[PDB]
Amino acid sequence: GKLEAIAQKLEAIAKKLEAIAWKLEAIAQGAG
Amino acid sequence: GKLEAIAQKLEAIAKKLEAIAWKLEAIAQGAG
Amino acid sequence: GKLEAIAQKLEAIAKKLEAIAWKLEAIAQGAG
Amino acid sequence: GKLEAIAQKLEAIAKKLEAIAWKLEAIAQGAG
Repeated sequence: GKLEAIAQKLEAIAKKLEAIAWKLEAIAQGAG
Repeated sequence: GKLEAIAQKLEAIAKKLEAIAWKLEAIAQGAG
Repeated sequence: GKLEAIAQKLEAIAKKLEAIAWKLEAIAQGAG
Repeated sequence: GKLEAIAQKLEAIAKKLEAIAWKLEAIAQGAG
């Protein structure tokens, strides 16, 4: 049924979290 | 400060979500 | 800077995960 | 089967994200 569709939404959310992680690391690292 | 540490926790959470996604796909796919 | 904005995106993601949790529970519970 | 258990793990993850959101807001707000 919907389980595979739900899984793909979770993967998309995981990618958003990774992007936010990298955003935070960049805020920490500044101009270097 | 703590931003890089927070980022790593978010990456760990992202990996948990990916694992759950694959778990759900496996429930859907059964014995094949 | 952007930290409060990032926080609100994380809260929005948390709400998406809660919605998915309830969706999965509903798939499990069927017509009752 | 496992769907309700998976849902509870997703809810726990959502709560971790909310905690991180509030942590980031606190970093932004400082001593006030």
